[PDB]
Amino acid sequence: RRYDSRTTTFSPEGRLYQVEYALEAINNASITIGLITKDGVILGADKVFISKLIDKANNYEKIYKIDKHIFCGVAGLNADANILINQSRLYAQRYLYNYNEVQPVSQLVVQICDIKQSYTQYGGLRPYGVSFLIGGYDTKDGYQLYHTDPSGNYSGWFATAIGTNNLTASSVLKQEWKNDMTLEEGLLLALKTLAKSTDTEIPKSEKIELAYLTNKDGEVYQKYLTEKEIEELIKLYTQK
Amino acid sequence: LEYINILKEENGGYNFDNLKRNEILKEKGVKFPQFRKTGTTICGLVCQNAVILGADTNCSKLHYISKNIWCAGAGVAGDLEHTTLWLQHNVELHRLNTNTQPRVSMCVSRLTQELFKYQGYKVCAIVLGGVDVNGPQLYGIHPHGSSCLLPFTALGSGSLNAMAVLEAKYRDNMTIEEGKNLVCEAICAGIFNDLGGNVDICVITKDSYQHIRPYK
Amino acid sequence: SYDRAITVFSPDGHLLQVEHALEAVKKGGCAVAIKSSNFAVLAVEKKNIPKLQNPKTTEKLIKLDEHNCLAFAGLNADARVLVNKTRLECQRYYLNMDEPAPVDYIAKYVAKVQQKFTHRGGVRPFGIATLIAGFKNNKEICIYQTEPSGIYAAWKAQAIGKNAKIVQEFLEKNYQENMEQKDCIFLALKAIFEVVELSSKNVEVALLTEKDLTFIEEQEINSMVELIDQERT
Amino acid sequence: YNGGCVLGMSGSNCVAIACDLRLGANTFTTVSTKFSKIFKMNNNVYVGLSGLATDIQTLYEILRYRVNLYEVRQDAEMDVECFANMLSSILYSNRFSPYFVNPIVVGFKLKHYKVNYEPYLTAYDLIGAKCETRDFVVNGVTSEQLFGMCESLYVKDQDENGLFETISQCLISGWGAEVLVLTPEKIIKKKLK
Amino acid sequence: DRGVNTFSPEGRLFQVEYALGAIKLGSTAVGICVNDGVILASERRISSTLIEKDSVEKLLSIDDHIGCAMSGLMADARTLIDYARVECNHYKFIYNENINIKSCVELISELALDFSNLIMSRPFGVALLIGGVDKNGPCLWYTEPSGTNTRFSAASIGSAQEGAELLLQENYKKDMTFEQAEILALTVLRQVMEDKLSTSNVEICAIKKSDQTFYKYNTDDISRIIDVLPS
Amino acid sequence: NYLEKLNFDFKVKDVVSIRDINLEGKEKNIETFHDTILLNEEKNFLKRTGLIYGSQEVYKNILDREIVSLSRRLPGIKSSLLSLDIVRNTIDRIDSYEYMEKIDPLEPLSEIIEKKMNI
Amino acid sequence: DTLIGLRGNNFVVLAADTYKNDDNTKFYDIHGNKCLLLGGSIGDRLQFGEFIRKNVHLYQYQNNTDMFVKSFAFFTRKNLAYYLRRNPFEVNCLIAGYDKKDGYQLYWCDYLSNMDSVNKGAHGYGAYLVSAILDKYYHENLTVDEALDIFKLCFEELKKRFLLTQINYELRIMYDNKVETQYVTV
Amino acid sequence: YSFSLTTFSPTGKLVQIEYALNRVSSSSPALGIRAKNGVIIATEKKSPNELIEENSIFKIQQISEHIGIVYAGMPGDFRVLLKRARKEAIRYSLQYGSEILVKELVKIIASIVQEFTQTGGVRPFGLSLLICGVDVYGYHLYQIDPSGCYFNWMATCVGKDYQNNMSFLEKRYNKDIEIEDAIHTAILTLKESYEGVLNEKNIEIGVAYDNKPFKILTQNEIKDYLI
Amino acid sequence: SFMNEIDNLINDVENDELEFCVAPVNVPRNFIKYAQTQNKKLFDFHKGTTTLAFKFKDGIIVAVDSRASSQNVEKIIEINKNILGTMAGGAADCLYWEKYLGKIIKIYELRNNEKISVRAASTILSNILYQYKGYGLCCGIILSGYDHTGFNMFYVDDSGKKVEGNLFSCGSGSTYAYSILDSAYDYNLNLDQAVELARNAIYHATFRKVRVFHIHKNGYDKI
Repeated sequence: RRYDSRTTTFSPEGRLYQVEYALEAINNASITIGLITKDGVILGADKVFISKLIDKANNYEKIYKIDKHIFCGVAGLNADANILINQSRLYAQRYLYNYNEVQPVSQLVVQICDIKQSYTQYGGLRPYGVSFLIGGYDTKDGYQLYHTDPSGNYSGWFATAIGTNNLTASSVLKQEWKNDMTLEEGLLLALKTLAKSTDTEIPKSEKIELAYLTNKDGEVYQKYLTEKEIEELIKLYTQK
Repeated sequence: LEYINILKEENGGYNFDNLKRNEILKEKGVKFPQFRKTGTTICGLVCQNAVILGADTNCSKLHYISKNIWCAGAGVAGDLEHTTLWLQHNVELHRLNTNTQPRVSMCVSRLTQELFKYQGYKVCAIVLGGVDVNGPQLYGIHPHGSSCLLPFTALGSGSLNAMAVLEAKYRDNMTIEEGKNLVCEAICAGIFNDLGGNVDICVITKDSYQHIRPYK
Repeated sequence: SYDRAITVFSPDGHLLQVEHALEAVKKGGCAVAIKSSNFAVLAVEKKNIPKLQNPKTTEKLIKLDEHNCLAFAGLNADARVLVNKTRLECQRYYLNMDEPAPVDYIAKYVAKVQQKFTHRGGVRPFGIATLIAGFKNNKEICIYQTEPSGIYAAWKAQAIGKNAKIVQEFLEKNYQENMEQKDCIFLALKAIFEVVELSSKNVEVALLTEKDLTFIEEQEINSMVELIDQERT
Repeated sequence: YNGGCVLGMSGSNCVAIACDLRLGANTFTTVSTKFSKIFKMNNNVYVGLSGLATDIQTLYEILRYRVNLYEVRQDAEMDVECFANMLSSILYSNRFSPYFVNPIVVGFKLKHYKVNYEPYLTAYDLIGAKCETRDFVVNGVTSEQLFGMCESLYVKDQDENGLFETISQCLISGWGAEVLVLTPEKIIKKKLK
Repeated sequence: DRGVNTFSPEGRLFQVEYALGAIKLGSTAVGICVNDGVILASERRISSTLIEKDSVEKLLSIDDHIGCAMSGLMADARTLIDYARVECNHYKFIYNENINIKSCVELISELALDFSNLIMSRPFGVALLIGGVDKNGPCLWYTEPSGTNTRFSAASIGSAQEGAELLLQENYKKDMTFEQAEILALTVLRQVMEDKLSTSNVEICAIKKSDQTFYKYNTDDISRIIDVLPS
Repeated sequence: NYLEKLNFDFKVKDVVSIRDINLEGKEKNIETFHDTILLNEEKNFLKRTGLIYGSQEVYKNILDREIVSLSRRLPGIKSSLLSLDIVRNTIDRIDSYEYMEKIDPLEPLSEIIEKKMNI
Repeated sequence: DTLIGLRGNNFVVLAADTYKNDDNTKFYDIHGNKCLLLGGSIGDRLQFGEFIRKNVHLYQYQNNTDMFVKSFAFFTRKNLAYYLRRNPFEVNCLIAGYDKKDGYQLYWCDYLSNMDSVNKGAHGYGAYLVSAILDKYYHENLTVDEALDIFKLCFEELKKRFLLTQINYELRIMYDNKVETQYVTV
Repeated sequence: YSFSLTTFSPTGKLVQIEYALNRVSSSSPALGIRAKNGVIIATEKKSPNELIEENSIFKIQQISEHIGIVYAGMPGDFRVLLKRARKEAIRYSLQYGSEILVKELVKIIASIVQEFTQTGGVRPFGLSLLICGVDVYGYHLYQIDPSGCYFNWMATCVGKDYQNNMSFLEKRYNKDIEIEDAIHTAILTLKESYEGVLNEKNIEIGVAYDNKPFKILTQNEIKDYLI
Repeated sequence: SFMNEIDNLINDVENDELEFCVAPVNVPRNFIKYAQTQNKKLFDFHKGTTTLAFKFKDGIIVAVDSRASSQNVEKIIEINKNILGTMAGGAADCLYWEKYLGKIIKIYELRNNEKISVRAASTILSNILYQYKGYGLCCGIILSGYDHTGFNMFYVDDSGKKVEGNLFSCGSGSTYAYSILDSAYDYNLNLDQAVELARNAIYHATFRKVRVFHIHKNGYDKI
């Protein structure tokens, strides 16, 4: 009794204490960018330099695939992200198993928010310290992107950022962004805002990773960028 | 006991969704396709410091439990296959955890409990035997779960001829080649007498076994 | 914790946890509701970042069932969870009756649930004060207003959220009986803008009629906010 | 009761599958002349669920769920034997009251050297009785007739056109049929009168 | 700091005393248990003019032959009345005769005191005043959160109940008829109302001996009994 | 006695599930025998232990098993329950309830928390 | 109780024997352009159809969208299978509707939940007789009025073959994003 | 009474697990190199009493036919994690009839470790597992921390003086290296930070070859590679 | 206590009124049926008398004869002040569920301050009757009364039936009553002609002491 942490408890004025500290963890992670384009949905990320001996090939620890038409990216603790992405995969596949259709992204973010709200409200266990950037395509409303948080709130975003230096990324996205933007322009904007947030002029190819979801020929197709195309994109960015 | 309810809820098991639909279908009077009854002649014998099992197929009846434990099944193919996989992997997990040579008695006890838990529903006859620290041991598991350490065993549809030949021409301290000859004298004779395929021979030595699927 | 009284009585006969839920509600966004004749206009304060945020996803004037509708202020995730509970409960009630759910029953159920979270172990209070609007079995428009404490009371024109008292005083001074649709929408817009900056993007007013919840178009909102700006000077 | 008859043929770096199309209830009363029995689980996995239509649909969607979960978790290509033992385990999970289809698994072994393509075929019983044939294999309620032509018309390695001709000529059940010829670099679906 | 069940140095439960501290905050209600019946009244504390004054009622019917008045925390009190009427109609189901008032207040008390493990977590901070008629005449009851239920000739609950109980002690007399009980209750109310005693600012429910029905008085009856008061 | 207890709940028809044909009589068929497949075995084990060794052993075993089982995630995401496997000594064994799987549909997560631990 | 259903280019029509001869326990109008027609016992119909309709209402209201017809058909198939698991009684299912993705469509499902998409579906005691007429006279590019004429001829055939008299039917019609109900007596 | 003892502190950082990392900083070194023809894992096992049976105190254990495991922490958590990892491996084997891929087992163990960090009334684990293996997708070498995060490492060191050991390994590591050169680099890195004289019975070396099963090298083989 | 529970567990030595006991037989749902093979003296329950209920211009007529073992058993229960329930088939089952439905209706009227609809009461009764279908349950009830949506004559049975109409009659010989009623019936009938028709039809039913009640918009009379 005397050792109780008292997680699910309001503050003196209006707030859940642990939920704030969880948000501070979201403010102490690698920056993740999210965009909406006229021919896809771009979601880059910044790789924290753990060491030079990390296997750069096929170790995309920021962006993950939840379903054949849904992906996401994290800006918090990766261990929580693995379990939460696993549960998102389970809900999406169970929806496809029961209803025989591809999961709308709104329902999936509602369900993962229900997970995070259940840990926020029910029981005494600590909340989930990670914020997602779920985005994808569906026939209901075309391309969509969302922003969940440990408090359970969520909302749509044409362009957004989370993590360290999120204010600078949001300021960069506010100025240079257009509705009728091609995929290449969105990728160059992703490079520009990632470089601005990282404070470096030339983005480092090894220190970033990118992905997108094209809907060509009436079929969803996710492509995750590797080192060669990242270098080509950076070279075209510096030359323009 | 609430924790066992939690364990049941979290973990899976045998789902039972379509009992009522099958009850309606069988009561309505339609014939449904039959099971694959892979019950053929199988036998084994305790030779000089090595068990020598026997069976017949292109379904290879000789299944692997451990490097010194093989077995032969007779009954429903799915029950035999899954039970054999379960026993092999249980013994492998025990060997990894305990770090000791596998023992035939542990296999016999596990098979006996598993088959006794299901009284007659699992058509599953196994003639499991092998070499352990206590020498060679051959057993005669039945679908009711009654093991018995016999010097030689013969189960299957054509088990009578094989058992008669083994009872006629069994001797102690037998040579391995003579064991193989007696194994064919049981299995080949039972194939040609009883209402097939190729015979199967595998000597179960304490180490460095060998499998002969094209035996004859 | 599991089986632990999170909320307990204080030395001065007060539930401090329920009190914290009350100022949590007060720190939330505003929302106004008016009733007259056979309809009830409903308005909520909208807060979105221009050029980045999607206004479509941010929805506040949900519909619970065929007739009843619910607005809220405070925690959005708590509101979504209680909305799922209330919608499931409305379908349960409509299964047993084969008749639409009246506003009084679902208001009492919301009050019961919000009381339950203030009286059970391992559950904190719901940090919202929802107000339901809809037609009873008699088919007369009425509005109720719950709180985290579970107290409910029928209202004719009520508001919640930040600076709620100013809007309540304004509505008490200015509200009339048996008003028109345009008059009701104008009063709701003026009431919410008494404590909200005068702009079209910060309101998503909709009118509830027996057919449905009809969301007011952007052009009408633009004309009314320009008219209010002209009338202010 | 919605019965059918599926067929599979191997050859030099190409494998073909075929199935009739007949759904009907009340023993002999047709209600639909076009029902899916061949399902493309993956680029290199095709399942030939034949039997009661409800069990075909249920086992197909269960297998789709599990295979999609494995693919998303693994984030890589899936082996055919993994699907085969998955289907065997799912069939044995209803040891009592099984699923009442007679499945047939057709796939390609990918030996990562770059990659070598090999056939892979196997039959199944009502419980799950995996046998690694690697030649022709036949399954269905009316498989007793089909075993004759399956044994008679076998050639070993064949040209893709020759394999299609052989399986087409060899091929409660009826109402048209379809043939899917699988190759490492193409797939051809065509219906027979 | 401490659990929900921990005795004080004086052998008094802390949570029970805090619950008894909360019942004082509430709306005034008064009842007279005269021989003819019970005249359980209330205040109708109007928060504002915009209150509809139809869904906010303090006097609820536990059963047709039972009346009550709520005080303190209101949602909790509604839960008490709901459980009380549920078990009352359960008693009607098992047993043909209507439930006595005494047994009903025992069900209410064992609802109130179940918060200790002896599910509910904290005590019910409510002070109800149950009253109704049964085969042995009228009966008026009371249940503080501590569970020491006790019957009353006449009682008052809510904020500023000291003046109400003092005046009831100074005016109540035996063999008082039903109209005398009505005017006594209205006089006590008006002498503890902060505002004027208007027709719509009071709620009264009566369970008469002959009728044995929960008749909540309408506007005309309230107006008549207000008019017949003395100077 | 059986068949739950009527309490004038008034919510008999739900929008998540339908009543079974047997309600709660639980007629003895293969699914009923497989339901009580693990409870009976542990009943036999507790019988053996608390008989030969003393009922305090069964008491310690039940409290340890409840304590480790009480340490688990909320309903929703599946819990590993490793400590329960160590205490019950089933980590060495692989059994039918470990492998296989049940896919499971209409209940919101909050209703599951209410049903699991009575809120 | 015979149930009949037809679909083609821009029409869906469903019919059933209302039999009291005003049986409202068969048809259930889902919100949006969707209907569920069921056959069997009255209590089984009133349980299963209500369960499906209230579940679909919960789904559509909790998400602020319209269930697609294919999802509704497969969901009703799954819930029919689960219901037969929990209640061993026969229930026939005739899901039909309209969706923006693939226009109009009809589905045919039995008590075994052997659901499949068809252009002509029949259930009940009179399923054999009506199915022959639907096979004979149905053709592509059919306009709805002649489809109702086929249904009238099927009603006449069922009147002639069996000893029933004064038989009644209720027709539910879907076209042009509109739902219509009629009561034909022959 | 179920509450989480691992609670988010002010300024985040999830402080309780960080204390477990201090135990990982206070443990003996346990490294491993992913070679072009195999994968190697090595460790420094102490001689605290000089009466210990060297065979009995295993640290480099085997889960599957081509999956090894080594750790740096307290031994009981290693034992229970090894037992559950083996149970999950056989669970995959019955589910799918094949050897468990390294990524799936690493994800499962990460989920279990994160579960225990998050679960009410139980402390986190006190070790940093170091998975290695071979499969159809090539060689693999992962590292599950007490926090549960898994990293696809190529050459890593965990224990006392892990920074200097990793720097020394990075100074003399290349992508294209033979199994013998990898073993020699492992021995040199272990001998770099020992604080004494390294000899027989003080280290244990496990290797999984390109096609052979994962074998733990005997004492004679380790002595031969020492020279 | 937990001590006694574990003691009873090891020793192998192991009841509210509203809880329903069931047999430990293999299939309890058919248990009574199996017992009906053994004997029939026990399973000779008091069966209800045929009931005849119908609407007309002013209100509703509900007539029923008295014939069970007994011949003075009341066959109509007061579900509500405006709803009157009938009894047909097994007397115990319909009587008990009518009382329990009345208690549910009383709870609903108390907490939700509004008069319940006849459709709602019929739906509730049909749902609880279907809840115990298959266990063996005989009950024929004709709900009849006023509600804010006019008059209503909902008919419910053990099998979850729920049929709205204007003419209904259930029990033994109900087909004769239906024949006479179809021979003579009109909505715009006088009260005297209506009760005479009801008496004649009931007398026809129990030939091959009648009690009749008139339900009106402000309750029901006893004539």
